Amino acid sequence: IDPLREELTLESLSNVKANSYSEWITQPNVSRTIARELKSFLLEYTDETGRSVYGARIRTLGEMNSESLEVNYRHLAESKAILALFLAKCPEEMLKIFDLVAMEATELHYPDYARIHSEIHVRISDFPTIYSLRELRESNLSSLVRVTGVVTRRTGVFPQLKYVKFNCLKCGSILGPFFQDSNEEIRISFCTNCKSKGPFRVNGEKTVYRNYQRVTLQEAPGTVPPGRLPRHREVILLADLVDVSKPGEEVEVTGIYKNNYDGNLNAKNGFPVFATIIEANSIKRREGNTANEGEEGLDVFSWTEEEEREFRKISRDRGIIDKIISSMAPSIYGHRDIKTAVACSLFGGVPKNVNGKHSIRGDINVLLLGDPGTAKSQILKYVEKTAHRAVFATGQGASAVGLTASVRKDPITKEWTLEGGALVLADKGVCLIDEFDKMNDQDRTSIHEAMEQQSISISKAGIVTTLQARCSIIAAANPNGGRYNSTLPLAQNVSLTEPILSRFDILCVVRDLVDEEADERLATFVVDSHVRSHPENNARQRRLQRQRKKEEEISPIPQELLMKYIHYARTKIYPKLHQMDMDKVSRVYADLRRESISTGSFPITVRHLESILRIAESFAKMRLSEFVSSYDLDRAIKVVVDSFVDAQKVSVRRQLRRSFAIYT
Amino acid sequence: AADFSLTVLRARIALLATAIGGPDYTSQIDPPPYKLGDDCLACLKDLKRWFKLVDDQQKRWDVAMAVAEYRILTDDLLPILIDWENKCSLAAKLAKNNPDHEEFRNKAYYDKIALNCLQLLVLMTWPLIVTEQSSSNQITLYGELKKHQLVYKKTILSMESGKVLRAAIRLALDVIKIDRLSRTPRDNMVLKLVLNFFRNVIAIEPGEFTINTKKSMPKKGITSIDTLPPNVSMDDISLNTVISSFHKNKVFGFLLTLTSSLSKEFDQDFINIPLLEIMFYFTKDVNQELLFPTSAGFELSKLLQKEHQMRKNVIKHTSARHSRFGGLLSIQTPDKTRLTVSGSQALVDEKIALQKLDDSKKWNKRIIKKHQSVAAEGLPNSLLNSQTGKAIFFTESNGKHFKEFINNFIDSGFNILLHSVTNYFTTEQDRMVTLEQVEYLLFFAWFVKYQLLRSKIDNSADIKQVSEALKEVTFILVSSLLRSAYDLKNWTVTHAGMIAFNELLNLVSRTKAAQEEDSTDIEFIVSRLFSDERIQLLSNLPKIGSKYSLQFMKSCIELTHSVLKVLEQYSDDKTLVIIEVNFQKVQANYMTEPVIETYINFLERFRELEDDSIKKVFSFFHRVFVQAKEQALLFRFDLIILLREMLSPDGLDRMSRSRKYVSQFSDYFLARLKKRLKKSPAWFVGLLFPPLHNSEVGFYQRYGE
Amino acid sequence: SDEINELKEMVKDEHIYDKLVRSIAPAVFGHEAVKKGILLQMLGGVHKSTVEGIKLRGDINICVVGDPSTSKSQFLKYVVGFAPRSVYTSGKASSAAGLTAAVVRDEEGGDYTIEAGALMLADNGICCIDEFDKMDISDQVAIHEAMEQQTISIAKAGIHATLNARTSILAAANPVGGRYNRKLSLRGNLNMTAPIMSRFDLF
DNA sequence: AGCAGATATCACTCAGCACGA
DNA sequence: TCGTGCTGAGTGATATCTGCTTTGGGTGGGTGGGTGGGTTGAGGCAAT
Ligand SMILES: Nc1ncnc2c1ncn2[C@@H]1O[C@H](COP(=O)(O)OP(=O)(O)OP(=O)(O)O)[C@@H](O)[C@H]1O
Ligand SMILES: Nc1ncnc2c1ncn2[C@@H]1O[C@H](COP(=O)(O)OP(=O)(O)O)[C@@H](O)[C@H]1O
Ligand SMILES: [Mg+2]
Ligand SMILES: [Mg+2]
Ligand SMILES: [Zn+2]
Repeated sequence: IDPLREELTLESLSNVKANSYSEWITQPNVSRTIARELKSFLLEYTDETGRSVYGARIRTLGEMNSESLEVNYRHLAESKAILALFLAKCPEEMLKIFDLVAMEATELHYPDYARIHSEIHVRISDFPTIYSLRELRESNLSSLVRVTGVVTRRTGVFPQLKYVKFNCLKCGSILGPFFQDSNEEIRISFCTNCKSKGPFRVNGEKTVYRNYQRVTLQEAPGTVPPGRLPRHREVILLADLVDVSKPGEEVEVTGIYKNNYDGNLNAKNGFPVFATIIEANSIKRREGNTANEGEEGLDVFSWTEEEEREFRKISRDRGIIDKIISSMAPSIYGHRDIKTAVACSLFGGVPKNVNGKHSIRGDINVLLLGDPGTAKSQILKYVEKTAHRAVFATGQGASAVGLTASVRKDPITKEWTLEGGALVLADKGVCLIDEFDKMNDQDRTSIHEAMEQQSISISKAGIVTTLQARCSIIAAANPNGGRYNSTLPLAQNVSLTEPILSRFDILCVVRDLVDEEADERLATFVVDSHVRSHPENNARQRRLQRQRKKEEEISPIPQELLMKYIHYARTKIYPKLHQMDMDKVSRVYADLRRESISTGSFPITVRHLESILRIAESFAKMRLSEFVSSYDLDRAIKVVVDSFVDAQKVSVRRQLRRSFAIYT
Repeated sequence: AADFSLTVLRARIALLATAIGGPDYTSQIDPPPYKLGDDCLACLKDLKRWFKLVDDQQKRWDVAMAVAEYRILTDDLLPILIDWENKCSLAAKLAKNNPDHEEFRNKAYYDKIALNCLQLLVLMTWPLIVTEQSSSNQITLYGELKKHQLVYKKTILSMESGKVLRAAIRLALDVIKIDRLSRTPRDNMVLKLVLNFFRNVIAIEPGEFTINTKKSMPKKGITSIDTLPPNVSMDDISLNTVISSFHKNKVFGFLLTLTSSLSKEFDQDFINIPLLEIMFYFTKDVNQELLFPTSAGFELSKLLQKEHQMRKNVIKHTSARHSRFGGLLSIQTPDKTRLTVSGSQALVDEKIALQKLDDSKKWNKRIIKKHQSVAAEGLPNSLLNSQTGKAIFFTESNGKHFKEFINNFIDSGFNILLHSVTNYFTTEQDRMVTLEQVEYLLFFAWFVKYQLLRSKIDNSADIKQVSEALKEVTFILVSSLLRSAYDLKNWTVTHAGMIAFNELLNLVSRTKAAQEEDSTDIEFIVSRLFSDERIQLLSNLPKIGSKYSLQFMKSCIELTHSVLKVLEQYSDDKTLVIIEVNFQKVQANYMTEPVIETYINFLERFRELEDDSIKKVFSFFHRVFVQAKEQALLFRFDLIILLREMLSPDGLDRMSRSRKYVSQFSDYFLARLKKRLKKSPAWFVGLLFPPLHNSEVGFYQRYGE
Repeated sequence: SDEINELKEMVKDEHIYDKLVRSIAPAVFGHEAVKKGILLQMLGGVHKSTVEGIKLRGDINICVVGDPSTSKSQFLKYVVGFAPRSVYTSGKASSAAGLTAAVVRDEEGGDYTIEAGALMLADNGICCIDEFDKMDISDQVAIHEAMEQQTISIAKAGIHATLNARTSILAAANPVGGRYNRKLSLRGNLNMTAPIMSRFDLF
């Protein structure tokens, strides 16, 4: 038997006989044992359900033509503790072996996958320990670390030489290709054959290129101590990792802590100090996901095939829309009109492009004009948590170019450049503007183009460009005087102008009135919620079970399942209108215009007919239906008419409600 | 081919290492206990077979490197031995509680595994020697294997406070449990194995820094000479740690028991040489003066004062103003020519001006030094090459333990050990290699000198414990060794014999001081040892000393001093017959230009010597100048320059008796030189040059008449 | 061990609650009502979070109104030097930061940077504001979110962040007129609007 | 033009022996 | 054991050739840095 082909066992693998972990892993027999154990873990691991998680993951990976297999660290730790320890201590060689064993499990399912992607990368999802850029020390060198920060700066994607080939200047012999480290340059000093002190011209008949990118990771403002300067690190993103993190975002970086010799560093400091970097292994978008940190996986909004089947099963239910509405902010007692609007905005409409000449917005904007203590900021926070991409801004905390896009001079290239804003960051998402009425006029006026054209136009310092802002806006405002005056028209209760008001699809007026029954019910619900949330009131499985039991009381649908459902519906569902009552909608629009002719009333234009259609599309989308039904159109008509009626005065509200009773 | 075979060898030895065994983590008891594998004994036997069939017969050392790479020793053999020793200790405690109580199964198998482990330990710890015929592979792996040996020694002395020493002691006591007649050759082999293990543990030490000389050394030069491994410090492998471990594990008691019953209840053939080697390696690097000296604070204050005086003397050479002050001096020669010097001290002083003039010169005359690597001859580092003054810094408790052990050995079995070794070696003289000669001579010299010093300090313990040195068998053995070493031009054995002879002469002088009537039998020895050939040899030694290392010089000097001392004392006391001894003839024999040259050379290095060496040198000079009236010898310029250096304020401390000797000699020498110069102006010229050898004028030069 | 015995002795006292009120700011004379408010603010309330990431405030805000030379400042001074985390400031803040956060850009190349404010610096502590009735317009609007949502949201050129402001505000204000007019209601005597007035737990 | 590294060709020291003294 | 060469290869050493690079300025770059210099004018932004 060839000794190089013999293998040890797991308990013998635990016992280390080398001077270092890397030397132990690199040994032939140990490497074979590790590869065999990793393959066994990938093939045989089962979850609580009992199905192979990684088999389905590999199937999905092959279906989408991707080159990254996500492996949860906890699964490996429970299944194989020693392998998890090796991965934590020696990420490099362990990751190499893991990558090899993954293209043999992918190839197991798709035999000819090598013709699509040559190699497959393994990405670690949930490293148990999280560090700050301040906490990094020398003891973390050459070991896997998990850090969080802000992407301050970014480079363009460059092709980097995977393998470097050298040829002697003198002799002319061409040395074999050598592995290019991501961190620092590879050079040949001593020639095997020539033995020449002289340098080698670097030449190669054929070279394989690799995607390369570098970012400047900075401590997030939230985590840095107040009033202290942030610390930063340089993160290197290799192939398949490029462009995943965009400047200004908050991310969690899983990578290898590496050091290298820097001459200028030494020169400047006067001590033998080594530069440090991070080799990114995995990136998780933490932006707007502070309250979602309790979940697992690189993306909490992604779904599996079984979850898709569950989504279909849920959608087939008749009362899906009612459950979805009831599940919006379960801790808020009532306001079933502010929950319906929020759900409609979250799901959104279908943008349309007629013959390539006419562009129609497909997003829904909502405005909350109400009393001081009617749970508006909490609703905005919930929307931020649930939405896939959300941005939160305050009244005076937002500038006219902090929203939209701004122009700066690039520190490196000394040239004018373009930066994104709130709107940009909220592309295909939601922008939340609390304290809308306290906004500066200038600031307010900025969003006019963005809210309808879904685009940002910039003409500054020789920069002539148009961006994409396909973001919905939900805003909370306080009526003039600090309290709504139901006697006066809507226009006199707020300082907003006709265009901005017209740009809002749904208006939700919130009134605080003293009523014995309403006060009793609201107080009872608030007290019950406060008692429910008291901190005092397997171990992980037990915690999840008790959390699920607590959630079941107030929400018919799990919150995480709800977020996944919303993301799936937005991504994969585009309803269309083919059968609909033209006369009904036309008459509703005409009646709305006739009733809105009154001075000081809520503005009505074609925008609101389009908003009726958009809300019908959104209601159809809530059921994962490919076609808008008559019921959805009726519901949208009822919503719009109810909002319009509620926006009126006390004196004429009864007459308006009696007149419009047919549609509602 | 070779690289692939190396890879296969490493893989197979790694598999063997992983198959030997390891700790059992299943048990909840912590720290976990070591568990033996299914084929532990077979694995050890296979490892020994690999050692025999690859390391030796094929003249390579790849097996040892492979074994060291995978930590077979520090992780498998030492834990196995320690666990077995602990099991035996528990069994002994149980027997104490109840002799019939037993807690052992497969005792034979455990003993077999322990014995094989000890054998493999001895194999791995055996001294490494590089010869001229050693293969390229052996030459290339010398340093790495020496570093691995250092790691092995550190682990042996540290792990569990060194319980493997107790395991080896138990293995030896197992053999001791059976009578001498009942002792089979296997038992004697086990005893020799244990003694060799102890000798190897003591012997190991850092190697040399070998550098290729093909190319003249670069402009960068030598950075540092470090042979230590990464995580090993000199504190772990020093003799202090060895003494601590031996005292803790009662190794000293076992060795004393073996050496006290030597040649009575044991077979001496197996045990005599290992004991001698053990003791030589014990006492090779130890200076006996240190053993007979808070006091540390007092010595620190004295040393600080000494450094303060040195700095004060240095201060006169430093300018009060900064360097760029820019003072220029012009000094007028006896002829009207002006030389330029820079520095405030130049303006304020003249001697400083001439010293700077000298110092500023760029041209250097080549100095060629004949350096011999000790590793070339296979010898270990010892007093022969160790720099003078190199002191082993013992702790108080460790020093007390070492002194007690040496005293007990000298009072118990030094006589018998010396007798047995001398008999065995004189029976087998020709088969001696250089190492054995140096070892025997150094051991004899060290122990004799230590006993002399202790007798001086303490009136109880006396010369009768080392009286076996006087006996003629040992004396003739030493004389033959030294004479043969001289004749064959083996300078290291020459040096060892020199040291041994110096100690023997000091001993005989003390015995004569003891009692004359009882020392008639030693007058016999004195007559025998001062044979004309021997006289000649002893005289020749100094003449050649100048060519070799400093230590050679010092030994030459000391032996000369002892020879003259005994000669003068025994000529004054009585008459001597070898051929009657004419002390004046010998004296005259001692008076030539090479001797003086040697002396001068030795004295040039006066900043490292003690006061005793200077005292001996100047006693010799007094003999030359006054007693012999051979003054022409000393009318040289090397002596004048060196004496200026000695008497200068920066040279020697004012508060010193050495300076007193130097000042007295300088006064006498200057007086006589002035008288001679007043007589003969020619001597001004003469000073510069070696003596003339002309029948006509030679006498005139030499004696002035 | 000795400290534990003292701790158990204190809780064993029947009149413990009264003594703590009387042991707050002993320099001040005859203001037990204000002392009880300060003691409760230091203890605070339990911070709770619902099952969908909605946070419920657990900090107590106190506003003290009084005529000039009534020991209003003395109460703030004692709290500053006693509580673990605390900051002393005034509504008319000198710094460009003010109560809340502000953005400053090193001139040229260097990008916009966040400068901490009074509320930021006192995170997880108590921020004492000497003159609440003189805060800047910017701060007045800005402080809406800090007192309830416990966060500061900024969206300026090239920088956007949410800043933790989990603090308890202990503010001192003067009557809108020269002295407190007993005839008018508390709302009339104060320049504060209805929204801010609701965010204060005690007056 | 000046400076730092390197090659290669230039001597000098200890080495030792034959004659005779 | 001195004197006088003759032999001698080893161990130097010093007299002697082979390749950068520079100033400063974009006729070396922005994966050399901006605390090693240049650097006044226009432009956009926030606090005011
Ligand atoms: N009840 C009191 N007990 C002790 N000292 C008091 C009391 N009331 C007022 N003082 C004294 O009033 C002096 C001035 O009052 P303080 O500095 O506390 O602020 P204030 O004048 O009340 O407030 P502001 O600066 O807002 O007008 C303090 O030095 C304090 O000694
Ligand atoms: N309908 C409601 N159901 C449950 N809690 C409510 C309701 N209305 C108000 N609250 C509570 O009162 C507080 C209202 O503060 P908030 O809504 O942030 O102020 P604003 O309405 O000015 O944004 C919240 O902490 C919330 O818990
Ligand atoms: Mg609000
Ligand atoms: Mg005050
Ligand atoms: Zn080559």
